[PDB]
Amino acid sequence: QTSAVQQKLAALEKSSGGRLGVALIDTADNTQVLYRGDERFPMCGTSKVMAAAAVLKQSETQKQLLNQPVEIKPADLVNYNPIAEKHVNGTMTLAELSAAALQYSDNTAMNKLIAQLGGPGGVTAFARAIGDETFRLDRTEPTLNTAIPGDPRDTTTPRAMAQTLRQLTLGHALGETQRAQLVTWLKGNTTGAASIRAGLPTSWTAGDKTGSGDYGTTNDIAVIWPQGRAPLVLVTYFTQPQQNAESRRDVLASAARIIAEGL
Ligand SMILES: CO/N=C(\C(=O)N[C@@H]1C(=O)N2C(C(=O)O)=C(COC(C)=O)CS[C@H]12)c1csc(N)n1
Ligand SMILES: CO/N=C(\C(=O)N[C@@H]1C(=O)N2C(C(=O)O)=C(COC(C)=O)CS[C@H]12)c1csc(N)n1
Repeated sequence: QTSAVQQKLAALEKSSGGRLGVALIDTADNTQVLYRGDERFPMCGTSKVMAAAAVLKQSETQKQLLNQPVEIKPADLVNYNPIAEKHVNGTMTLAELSAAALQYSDNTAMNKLIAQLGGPGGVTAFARAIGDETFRLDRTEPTLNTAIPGDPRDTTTPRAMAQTLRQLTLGHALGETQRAQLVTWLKGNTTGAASIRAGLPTSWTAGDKTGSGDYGTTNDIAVIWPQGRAPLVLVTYFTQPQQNAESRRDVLASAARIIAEGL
């Protein structure tokens, strides 16, 4: 079948010139709205949530892990290091690296999270451990953001990512203290105002993690607390056919607005 919201998302996609994937979970009744919900999309920076969560999980059995210093060398710097660049020849704790990766989308910080987990496969193993059989991280930063059409590397589906984000932020995939830390980090994101959040009623609160890459790949995943109602989880992925396509955060905002209006 095809619902009204699904029809509106289809119209948005057609006018956009790209491919749109959406997954909503409304925890008020556990109902879902999917659009290309089982198609694979490049995650880009949205994968940073899985890496941070995996390190939080490790910290459950090490009350001091988040305070562990990690050396940042000049050679470690990649293509987007707004926080790490200030700490070259110094150190950052895993908590600092998690906050930098999530709230500033720092790619060098993400690489340190991946390294702590033993490589991209370590992040994938954590995803499997919490019931996500779809997610796959294959590369480090920044090549995990190449976003080449058809490439299965570093992809997931909207359905899978929404279910996992729910488990992490609203469920029991993490311990209570760790879940609160993850939510606090997401709510403090600095990069998300033009994406999902731009399509929501002003009064609503949210935590999100953006992603972007080649092929005008423009992503966002969010946990939303609408004013006076049970939280939602929303994933919006978008990618385009030309390598040099422009970013389209307005498409994500439009998708979120359609979703919000349809509740
Ligand atoms: C080889 O890697 N290529 C990247 C890339 O590093 N994407 C990563 C990603 O996701 N990040 C986000 C992100 O979270 O969206 C921002 C956020 O940007 C700002 C200013 O907030 C900065 S770029 C980084 C890329 C990005 S766009 C494009 N053509 N390529
Ligand atoms: C000359 O371009 N250099 C880029 C680059 O491709 N940036 C692109 C661009 O502008 N985009 C926008 C944008 O148009 O605003 C956003 C905004 O947020 C999202 C989600 O797209 C994310 S980055 C992407 C780059 C990537 S990493 C690095 N150090 N430089």
